[PDB]
Amino acid sequence: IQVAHSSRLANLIDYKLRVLTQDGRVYIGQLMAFDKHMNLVLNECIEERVPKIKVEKRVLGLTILRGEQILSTVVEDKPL
Amino acid sequence: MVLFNIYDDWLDRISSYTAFSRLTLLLRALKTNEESAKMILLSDPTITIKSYHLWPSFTDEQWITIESQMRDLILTEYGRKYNVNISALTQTEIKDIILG
Amino acid sequence: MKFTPSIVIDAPQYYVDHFNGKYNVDKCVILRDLQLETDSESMPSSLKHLTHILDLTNNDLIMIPDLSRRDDIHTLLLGRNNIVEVDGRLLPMNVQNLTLSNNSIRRFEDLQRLRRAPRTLKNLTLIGNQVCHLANYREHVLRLVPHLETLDFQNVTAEERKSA
Amino acid sequence: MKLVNFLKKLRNEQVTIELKNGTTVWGTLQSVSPQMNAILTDVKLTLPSDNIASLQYINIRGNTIRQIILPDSLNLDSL
Amino acid sequence: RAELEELEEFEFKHGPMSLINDAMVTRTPVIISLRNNHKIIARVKAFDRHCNMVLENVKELWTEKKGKNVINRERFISKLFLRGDSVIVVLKTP
Amino acid sequence: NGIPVKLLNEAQGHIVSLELTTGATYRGKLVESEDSMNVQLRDVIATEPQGAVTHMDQIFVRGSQIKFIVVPDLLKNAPLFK
Amino acid sequence: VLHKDSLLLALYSPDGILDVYNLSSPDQASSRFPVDEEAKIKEVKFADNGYWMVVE
Amino acid sequence: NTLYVSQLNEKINMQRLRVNLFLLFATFGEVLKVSMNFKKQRGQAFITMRTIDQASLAQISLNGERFFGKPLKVEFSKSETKTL
Amino acid sequence: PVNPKPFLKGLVNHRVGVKLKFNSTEYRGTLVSTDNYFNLQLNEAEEFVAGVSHGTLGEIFIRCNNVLYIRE
Amino acid sequence: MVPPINCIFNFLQQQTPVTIWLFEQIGIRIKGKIVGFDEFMNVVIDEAVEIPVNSKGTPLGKILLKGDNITLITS
Amino acid sequence: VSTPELKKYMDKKILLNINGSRKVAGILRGYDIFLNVVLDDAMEINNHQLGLQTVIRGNSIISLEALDA
RNA sequence: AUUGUUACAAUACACAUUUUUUGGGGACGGGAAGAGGAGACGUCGCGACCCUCGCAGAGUCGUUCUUGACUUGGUCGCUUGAUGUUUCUUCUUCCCGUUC
Repeated sequence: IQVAHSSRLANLIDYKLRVLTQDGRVYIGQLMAFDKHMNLVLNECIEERVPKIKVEKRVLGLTILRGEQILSTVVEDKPL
Repeated sequence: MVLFNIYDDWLDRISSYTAFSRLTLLLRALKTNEESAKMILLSDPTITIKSYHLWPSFTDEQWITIESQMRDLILTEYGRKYNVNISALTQTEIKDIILG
Repeated sequence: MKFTPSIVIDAPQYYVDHFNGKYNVDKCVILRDLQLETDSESMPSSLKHLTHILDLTNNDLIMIPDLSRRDDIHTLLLGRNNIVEVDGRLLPMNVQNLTLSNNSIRRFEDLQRLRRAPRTLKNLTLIGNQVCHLANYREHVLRLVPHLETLDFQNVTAEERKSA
Repeated sequence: MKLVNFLKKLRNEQVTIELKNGTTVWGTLQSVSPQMNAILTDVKLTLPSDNIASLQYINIRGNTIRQIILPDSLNLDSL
Repeated sequence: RAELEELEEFEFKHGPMSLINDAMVTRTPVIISLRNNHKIIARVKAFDRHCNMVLENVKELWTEKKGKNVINRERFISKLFLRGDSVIVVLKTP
Repeated sequence: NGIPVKLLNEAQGHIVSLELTTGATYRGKLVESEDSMNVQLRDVIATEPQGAVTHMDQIFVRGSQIKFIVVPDLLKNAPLFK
Repeated sequence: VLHKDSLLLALYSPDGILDVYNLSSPDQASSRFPVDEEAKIKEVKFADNGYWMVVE
Repeated sequence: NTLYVSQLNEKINMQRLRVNLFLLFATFGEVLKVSMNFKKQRGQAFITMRTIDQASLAQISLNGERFFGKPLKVEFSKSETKTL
Repeated sequence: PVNPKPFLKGLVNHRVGVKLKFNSTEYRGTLVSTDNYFNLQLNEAEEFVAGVSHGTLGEIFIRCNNVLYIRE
Repeated sequence: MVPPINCIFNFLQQQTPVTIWLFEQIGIRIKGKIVGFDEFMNVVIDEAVEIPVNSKGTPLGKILLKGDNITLITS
Repeated sequence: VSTPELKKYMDKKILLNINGSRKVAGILRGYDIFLNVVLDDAMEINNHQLGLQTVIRGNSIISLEALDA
């Protein structure tokens, strides 16, 4: 997976990032906007579930995620 | 002018010479690398330092172990520094310990 | 020329195939009309980058070669090739959407690598070849490759399965 | 005044971290901020002992970070 | 501006964190608990306003087994920087 | 100010889905927005993880418990950013 | 003339030019103070209060 | 560039259909269009390509090709696509 | 008439009984002091894990977020 | 209309009965009467009694409950 | 700071959905910025009354569907 | 032959409810057969006797060779398709892959 030495969130805007929830539901989407609480606007959120073995998949919304339940973002692949 | 018994609780258990030797070992180790020495001292946090002691109050075996560790540290550091091949004997290392 | 690592490196891995997944690689200057006469060597240069959609169409590939993990080449397009036989143990679970149109698969026994598909190949399609014209070919495919859902654009029905 | 100041002063140290999940992650801090927003350069990972399932680039929120393991053992916060 | 924040510095030595401060001053062990059934032992070094401490001689004790049979695991760490949210209770042993 | 908040404000009178902490998936119109993400709905369907689905007339959601609020593909580039 | 906090330097001439420079930031443009040209500037002082620049 | 298909199997699903189309059109050239814009089904699909030559080739070759039972009626688009 | 802060103040230099939500252990001891954030400082602490005592702690401190109530 | 700030004042004035609800434990619910006034949600509750409600008499003095822990209050 | 639009839901019954499975219900009397909803009714759930008035906290208050639209 | 003014962000404050400080030969896999996993609620798919019949996020207008403003796959099988809540209670035989 391609990923350069990014400094901050401003430099890595408009990139396909995987987001991790508090409960442990993996996500994936292009990071549009930024904020104080890290409410990153997802371009197209493909949510995934894992029962408490194997990961599921979904495609409901292109949501603006909340900052409270977010654990850590990780870059998947660059666009264009 | 402040007074401190540097042999915090050793004179009753071990002899004076032995205590002195121990002190030398500790001090030298500290000089070599202080942080490491500190770590060695406080491996087990249950073995606490008393309100009027400079050192942690170990049992005899524990003390011995600590001493050994210190010695090892001293040796290792020396090796790192002067790129010596190997220590020939224990009596050769005595010089290293005491004099420096 | 031959499929080397340098060529792979050169290849345009910018425009992602937006239908599924990311990184639609096209090896060499262009995988479409690359002219890889030998088997797909130096697959390790990609290193499972990405469905992946490694569109290696319009080539002269003799046999289908894979070398990656379980999620590395789902939507592989090997159209207009000279694919004689495609036996392999590397791409077991990944390659589901196999676009093997205009191939050189002559006999039904040539598809025996894909056949016995319960463990040999988790999924595989295959269509538009010389073996499609043979008598009772579809039925044979159904019998052997049960994992083949879409057989040359038309689905493998229950009735068909029963027949085979 | 604050303990975060000390954190801010440090940089490029291979520091582990006991997160809410429990998996370790020893990598470079890079650009540490006021709200503990760390950015990992390269570290290990064990998805929900700890198994081998590491990822290269990463960015962590300060709310999740329950601890910051040592890389350079030194006490100097004030300046 | 200055006097508002500067007055809060002495509040640590007066209130609930006074003990902690004392401990920090005169290096001694302290049993630090956690949220998920954990028990840590360490001697303090630095301190902060919101309990964001840093200690040495970190002896951890936590369970990773079923309810039938316990298993007290151990690991010697040092120079950590634990967050104040996870810190439940602390106490200076004699 | 916050960009996300602004975006939310802009999307007033559009089909916006939701997802709570417990996992109660919603799908309906957007009544209003604010600095704190206090969403209100109209003709709001309820397709929760528990199974027993429903069709609610109205519903007001708390912003703290919300995991992620959905939004359409129209307001992507303009006219929020520049 | 130099301000008491030692950061503001007023440079001037009789004909009305009065420019205040900030010695703390090189990248900061001087501030031009309006004095009609016919009134000859004899002297500029910074008052003790720290915020009156008196132009005699 | 764009090629407007017609007379195809409506019974097949949308995403699947799209995938199939992609698979088909990869031999001629690089298919730009990822998903269908109309969302009506039953033949109406615009296969957007990078090159015009590729599109032309596709039109030539896949005119009345068997795709999910029925023969697909290939034809050039009237207006240019939004992406192109 | 009697406020909460005032009550707390009054309770200093006297017996106190705090109980937490996560892992319910009744901490019993003499209250020392308290700040604006409602942090606790106990003396002669006895961690009564649902009645039964784990061990006599002595001097101790307690965070604000964990505790539920305060009583005699 | 009746605001939350004035509500406290009213409560103080009256000294009426109450039934406090907990966050973690659903069954165990407090019962007493509020007294103290403050800016935050925390307030003094005289004559506390933790009763085990259905989906019964816990011993406790004048309970000074936390601000975050309180789930309900009646007056 | 920014007050939530509770004036539209004033003088109307609302079936609440509190945290940890608790389907309470009651008419809204007063509101505020911190979301401490001053309601004038309470009934747990099958159904059974338990005190008339009830002023709930701001934290434990996720869902609140209005009965009368 | 740069100086001035205005506006908006970053840096400098940040433990109480909408947010960063508290609600935790032997093993393994798949498919088939015989003997002693099943029922609900939804959510997306393989067939079709069905529906439906076509070129355009959509429509309208100003001005100029391409831009500004105003409006608002459905049904039935599955003849053993996939998948999350929620209650209750395995052995034998053959075939195909991996490992020693």
